[PDB]
Amino acid sequence: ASVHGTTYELLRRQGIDTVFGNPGSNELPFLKDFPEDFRYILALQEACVVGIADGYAQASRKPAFINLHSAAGTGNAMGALSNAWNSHSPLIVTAGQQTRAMIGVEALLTNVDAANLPRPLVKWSYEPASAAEVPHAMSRAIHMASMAPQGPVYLSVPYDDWDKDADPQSHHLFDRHVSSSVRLNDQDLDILVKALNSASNPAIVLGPDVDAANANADCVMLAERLKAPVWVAPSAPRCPFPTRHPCFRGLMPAGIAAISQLLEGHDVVLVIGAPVFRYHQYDPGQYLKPGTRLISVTCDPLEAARAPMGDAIVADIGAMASALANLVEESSRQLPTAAPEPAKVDQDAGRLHPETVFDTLNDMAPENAIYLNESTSTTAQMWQRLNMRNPGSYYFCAAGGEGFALPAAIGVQLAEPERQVIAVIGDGSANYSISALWTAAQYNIPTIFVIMNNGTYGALRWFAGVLEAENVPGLDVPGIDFRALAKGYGVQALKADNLEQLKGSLQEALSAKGPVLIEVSTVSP
Amino acid sequence: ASVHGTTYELLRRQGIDTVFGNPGSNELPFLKDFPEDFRYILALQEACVVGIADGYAQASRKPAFINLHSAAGTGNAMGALSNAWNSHSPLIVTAGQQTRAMIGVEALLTNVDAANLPRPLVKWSYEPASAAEVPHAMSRAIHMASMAPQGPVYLSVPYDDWDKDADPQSHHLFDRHVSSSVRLNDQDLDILVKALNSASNPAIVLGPDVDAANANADCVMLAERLKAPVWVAPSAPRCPFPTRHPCFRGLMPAGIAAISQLLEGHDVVLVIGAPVFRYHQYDPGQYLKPGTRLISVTCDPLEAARAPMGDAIVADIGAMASALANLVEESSRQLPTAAPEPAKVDQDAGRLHPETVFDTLNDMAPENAIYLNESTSTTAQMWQRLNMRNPGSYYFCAAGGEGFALPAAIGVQLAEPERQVIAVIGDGSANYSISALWTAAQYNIPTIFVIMNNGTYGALRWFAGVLEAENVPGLDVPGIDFRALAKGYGVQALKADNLEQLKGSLQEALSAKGPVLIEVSTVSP
Amino acid sequence: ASVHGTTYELLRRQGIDTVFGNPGSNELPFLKDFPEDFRYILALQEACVVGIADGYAQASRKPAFINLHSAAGTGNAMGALSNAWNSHSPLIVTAGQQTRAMIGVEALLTNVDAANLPRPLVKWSYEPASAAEVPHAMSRAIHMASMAPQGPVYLSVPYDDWDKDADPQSHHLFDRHVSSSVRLNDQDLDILVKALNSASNPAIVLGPDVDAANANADCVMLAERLKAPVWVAPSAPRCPFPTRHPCFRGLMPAGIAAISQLLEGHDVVLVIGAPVFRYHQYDPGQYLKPGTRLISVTCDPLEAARAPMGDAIVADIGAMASALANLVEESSRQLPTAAPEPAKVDQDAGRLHPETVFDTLNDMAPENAIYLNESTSTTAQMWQRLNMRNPGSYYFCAAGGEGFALPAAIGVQLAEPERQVIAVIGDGSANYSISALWTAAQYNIPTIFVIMNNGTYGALRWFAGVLEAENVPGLDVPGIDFRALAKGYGVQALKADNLEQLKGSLQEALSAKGPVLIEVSTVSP
Ligand SMILES: Cc1ncc(Cn2c(C)c(CCOP(=O)(O)OP(=O)(O)O)sc2=O)c(N)n1
Ligand SMILES: Cc1ncc(Cn2c(C)c(CCOP(=O)(O)OP(=O)(O)O)sc2=O)c(N)n1
Ligand SMILES: Cc1ncc(Cn2c(C)c(CCOP(=O)(O)OP(=O)(O)O)sc2=O)c(N)n1
Ligand SMILES: [Ca+2]
Ligand SMILES: [Ca+2]
Ligand SMILES: [Ca+2]
Ligand SMILES: [Ca+2]
Ligand SMILES: [Ca+2]
Ligand SMILES: [Ca+2]
Ligand code: NA
Ligand code: NA
Repeated sequence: ASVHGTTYELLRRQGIDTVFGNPGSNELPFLKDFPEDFRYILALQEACVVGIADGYAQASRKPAFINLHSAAGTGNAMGALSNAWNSHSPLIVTAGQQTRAMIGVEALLTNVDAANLPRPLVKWSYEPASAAEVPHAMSRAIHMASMAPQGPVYLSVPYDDWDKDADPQSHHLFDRHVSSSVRLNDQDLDILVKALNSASNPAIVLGPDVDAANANADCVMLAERLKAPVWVAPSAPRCPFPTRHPCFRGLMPAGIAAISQLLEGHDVVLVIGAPVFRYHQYDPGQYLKPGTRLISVTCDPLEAARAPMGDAIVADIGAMASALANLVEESSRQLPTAAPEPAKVDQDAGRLHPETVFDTLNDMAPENAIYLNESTSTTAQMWQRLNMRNPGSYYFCAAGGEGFALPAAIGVQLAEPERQVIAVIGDGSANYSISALWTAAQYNIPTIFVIMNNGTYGALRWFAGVLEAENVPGLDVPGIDFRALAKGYGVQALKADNLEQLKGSLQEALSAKGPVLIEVSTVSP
Repeated sequence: ASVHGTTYELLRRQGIDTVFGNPGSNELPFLKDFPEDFRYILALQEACVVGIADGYAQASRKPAFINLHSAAGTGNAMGALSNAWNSHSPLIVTAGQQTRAMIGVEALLTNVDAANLPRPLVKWSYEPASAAEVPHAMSRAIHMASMAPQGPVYLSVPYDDWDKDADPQSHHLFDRHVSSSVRLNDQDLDILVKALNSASNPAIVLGPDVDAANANADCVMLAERLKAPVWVAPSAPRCPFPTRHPCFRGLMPAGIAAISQLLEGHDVVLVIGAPVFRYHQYDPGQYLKPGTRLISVTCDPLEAARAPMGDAIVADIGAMASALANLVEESSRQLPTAAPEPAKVDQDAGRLHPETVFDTLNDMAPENAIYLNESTSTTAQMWQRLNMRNPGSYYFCAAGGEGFALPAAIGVQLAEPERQVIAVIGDGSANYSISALWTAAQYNIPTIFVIMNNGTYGALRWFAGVLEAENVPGLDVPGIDFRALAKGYGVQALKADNLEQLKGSLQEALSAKGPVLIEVSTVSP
Repeated sequence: ASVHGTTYELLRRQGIDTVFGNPGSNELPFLKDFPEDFRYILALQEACVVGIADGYAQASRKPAFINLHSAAGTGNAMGALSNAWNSHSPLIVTAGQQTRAMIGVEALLTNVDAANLPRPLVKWSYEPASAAEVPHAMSRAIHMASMAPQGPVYLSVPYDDWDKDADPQSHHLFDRHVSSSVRLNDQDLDILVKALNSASNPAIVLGPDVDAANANADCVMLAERLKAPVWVAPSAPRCPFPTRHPCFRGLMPAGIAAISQLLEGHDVVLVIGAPVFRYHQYDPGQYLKPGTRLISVTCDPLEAARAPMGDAIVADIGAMASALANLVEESSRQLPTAAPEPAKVDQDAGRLHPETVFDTLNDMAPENAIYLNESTSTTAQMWQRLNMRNPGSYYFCAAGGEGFALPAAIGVQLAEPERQVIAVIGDGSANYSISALWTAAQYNIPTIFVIMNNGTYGALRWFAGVLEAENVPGLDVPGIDFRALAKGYGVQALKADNLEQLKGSLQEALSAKGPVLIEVSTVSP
């Protein structure tokens, strides 16, 4: 068998059937004779390729396979890799290298010192020492991406390797099963459960690895048994809990002092599937107030090591959430009372307040919609106003890197063809990965893109306020016609300058058979 | 003085007055109180920021200063850095980091292991150990980018550093002058000159560092004195010689055997300012034929080390070209005869042959036009058909990385306001950095963008032919309306479906007062 | 509190009370005011410092703390770090850096790009961005070294940081408990147990992480219940099983074909706590024969990923071994029969055969002796001839790096003051870390060093035979007087030129109150 045949067999035997790519000449010997059971999803720029693959992997809860061109293609994707690293996204990033005979002379398209290029944003990065090693290196890449804590990995392959003979012993790779589905030993798990059972006023904080593990329902059972309020850890990349469940208390503020004040009076705080904590603004004070102790369950040793307070347990989130939910006692405390609905903000017949947009989306969207957020100044209102009952209903760029939501929304929609995806993206953020729209048009992936157009980088005006920073250039982005950009890439486009038009546009978009972009005129901050 | 005040003083004293950027919150404390003598050039995505800065630096022949946001912003720019590394572009890339007090907890927007992120595509990469060190680190960055061999450098700065007190000894940084303008010692230079004077049939090969050094005129004098044919080294990022001078012989084929056959019968081949050689296709054979010896002058030790043949001298290209041109004897051989004009290809009243496009551009463009090429399947025809008399008249992505020409053409036009810039870009390549168009509209930078629309990744069809690779996915890019994309970003747009319309569109574009995009319907390969 | 006071408090609260070091000026501000409850163990060269700390950590089963001088001190230790990486040794390596104010100018003793220096041989490598971050960075280092898979970590600290004020919130670091004591979820553990219970002819292979976890007794119970033969995985750094238990089958040959032939006919092979596999010689063939399937339990994702065959489970070895031993059925198969004793090799009254040395050590040493091996050509005979009943009885350089056993034997003896340590070291290997002898003399650590003196690098003669490599320089090491070297460093020394003298020397050494070196004249290969 050839290295080409052996590698595609390994991929299919490991459950991979889709290649997200932007091709180049170092990759043509891999992509030739493309197998009939695989599909190739083309995107026009590599940040878009990786963003699409990332949304697909996060929604599918399985690894996604990417093929990029050498150093330039890899490099164009590295902002997308920064988000994937923070979201623990299982991405297998492959890039083609020059033929082995010209690597030394650094022919055009040689990826020099290739394995160092995507570091430090990958769990594993490698170029094989021979063609016959390629399938074994691909096997390492698959398992490295997929083991807890999941994350992106990188493999560089010289183009001449594909046609070489494979090692006949490579067949032992095909059906390897690797598990990291582990939980704390019985004795120490019993100690933890007793501490939870004994707590007088517990609180629960959930992060994105809960939603990645589909541990959401087990966390609902846990919160109901402990009769405990539940918050989502700050800077949330996913939604790990039903947002109208009576225990839900919302998104935590991303500040040290704000979090310790919120948790004051809670004697035990159990954090599951989150870093402790992804603070953002610098809000110095106590990490925890006297009387509060913290216990973190994380799938990532790096998170356990860097927490500034608390105990930690490094284990699989799915296995731990299931075990805790089934072992804790039902507390005799009263179940927390649901938060009140948000107030309606006053809205005239002009430009839309973001609150009006989210209320209207909540009114009109299906109950199993999936939302993506890259509307950076409106995140708090979004979390208050969208009822997200189901797992996999929310994505936000995990490293704060713009250019995620537009392509990721296409990958999520590909992963979840029966759930309507609605990406809410600011006019600034929309530009970073604008060409991803073409992939939605070409493959008819029916994502709805809602562009919140207020003419400015609004969140940067906010942070400038926090810092008291004046005379800052580069904050305004006037003069972008998003309906023309959508037309440019073949996507149907609508404009909403007021509430009547927003409702009409959403009705049309929800009825459409393909992707739709709605440009919404929102109020300037 | 503050670190902020001291750093801007260092920048202005070192000749820097422009910041190319896309802002974020870690950068607001740097950008606040922006000095009135500086300008800020915003672009909407970081590949575009860096591409604009790169064209500006290459055309200006001086360092350009960039400010990006943390890891995601840096990462979005790394494909652009791969081109800048190959073109020896003096780019000072700065990125904002989290405040020092939250780096350890890895708050959102922390750039983890920052200096490793852009490696291996930078000459120097650093994060200072204290705020007071920031001006000295910026001084290192400026000089590292600017010394031969020039190249990109990276500096990560925690946002809290800017408001701290500077070291009063930082003033010694302001006026430092660092020179690498060096040439081979007299005795060995005399040996070289004698070898050139004695050669019976010399040839000259020039690369991009000739144009970077503005050594073009000295190379013309050298070729005239030696009565030697002149070729441009393969995969050329710049044009180092007048293309209708009688000695000019064109762009070398990027293959080992093709180059040794071309040079057969030349006893001494002098390569100046090029890697030896930037081959592309694998065309195995002799590096040089018997009877040919090679001497390379390069500004880059890495190039001298990796050449597979020949002697090398590591020195400044400007200083060496001037010394050789002034020291060699005038040979009594006859001056080479100019190459014949290219033939006119048959053109009907339908879609345009690329040859027709280049002939028409050559007919209509000013004699001091500047061209950029990202029309990958038409490069040979472009080099045959455009008369480029002057230095700084041609740019092509030095690492082969798509997404360079569109933004770089805006930076070149900013650097050269009195020379009309004409970027010739394929329909595939146009998407990688499409949002750069907005910067041309906003700042009214009057670049002309000629989109060669043939619906496919044509060069990848070509390389597939070379490899004999069939059943390759992802090679077609139908369904892009470039006039709508231009409208989206505020740029006037024209379409040319035939020759009459191409001439009319070019006449309108050349008369316009702002940037213009022309979508040209070209023949499918 | 100062950073100095806070850091020592963190160390003592995390169970660290010993610093293994070789001092320098960047470290004096850390070592000053050394706390009265800590001890400092000086060694004269850094390979020795790290080797001593490594033996101490491996025998104690807890992290060891090291302090080295800048880049040169770190660099002198990097061969020792290569062994520590392979043995999963929990080592916290700290190195002093220049004061922050002169790092930029690269004053003498600046460790440039410090975190990159020990890569790729560390799990985590870091230099803090401010003095107040130092305790939190030390906390990260402690937990990173200690979490599964354990391994070395590196922290570089500018010398001026120690006297700065600590963050008052650093107290939350002191009592953090971090656990990785996890095992496979119940459902999948039940599937594994059923596969073991159903196997017709199981085999067990154990590696060093069994001994690190003190899982040895649980593995004995497991082997007795399954009535299965037990081998030690190749290139063994530790002994995970009693070597005269009836199930024991010895050290596996370090070859692909040799291992698959050994395992032929075993239907399920369970590997616990080993890479699959640490082959050495290239012995190509089948990874496993038809009819054999493999299941690996490893604490290290990198091991699970790179195995060329089998299923894998990534979990704590102690937790998994205990669970399996307690859950499997008692098989009705007959218990394996013990291997026969080794034969006595013919020995005349001259130089000693290594077999005679090991037989005599086995006869005379206490039953709870601990052996270290760096006698590279005699490893197979050592494993056949020493009855090692107890855990923690054997250490061998895990990366094959010479210079481990001599210093590690001193650290093991410090960790286990009531178990006599006997290091068996070749005359070649003894030189790499010879100065470690001084630490044994100074602190009166009563290790016995047995130098096998045959005048040559015997194993390299063996491998030369395998390769059929002739005319190789540098294989002989004549002219070393090991009694004089021992005298040089203050250690009592004896010579044994024949068996009578070997017995007399061992009797004297075993009766001594301090360290003793015995130079044994062994037969030339
Ligand atoms: C790759 C990249 N570049 C720049 C930024 C900085 N950035 C930027 C540019 C923001 C403004 C986004 O504007 P928007 O129009 O999408 O939304 P708002 O107006 O609601 O802020 S928020 C933010 O952190 C970033 N996070 N990522
Ligand atoms: C960042 C990046 N991604 C992908 C490629 C691969 N690539 C691609 C995608 C080419 C096709 C360009 O198509 P075009 O329309 O711009 O021009 P032609 O039709 O004349 O080839 S040529 C080439 O090397 C690349 N060089 N750089
Ligand atoms: C740091 C280092 N350098 C060199 C070697 C190579 N090496 C060497 C030099 C060996 C010979 C050891 O000789 P010895 O006297 O200790 O024992 P034998 O005579 O029994 O081989 S075995 C081996 O792998 C090594 N493993 N580690
Ligand atoms: Ca099919
Ligand atoms: Ca906005
Ligand atoms: Ca001004
Ligand atoms: Ca094209
Ligand atoms: Ca004491
Ligand atoms: Ca020896
Ligand atoms: Na990198
Ligand atoms: Na290193």
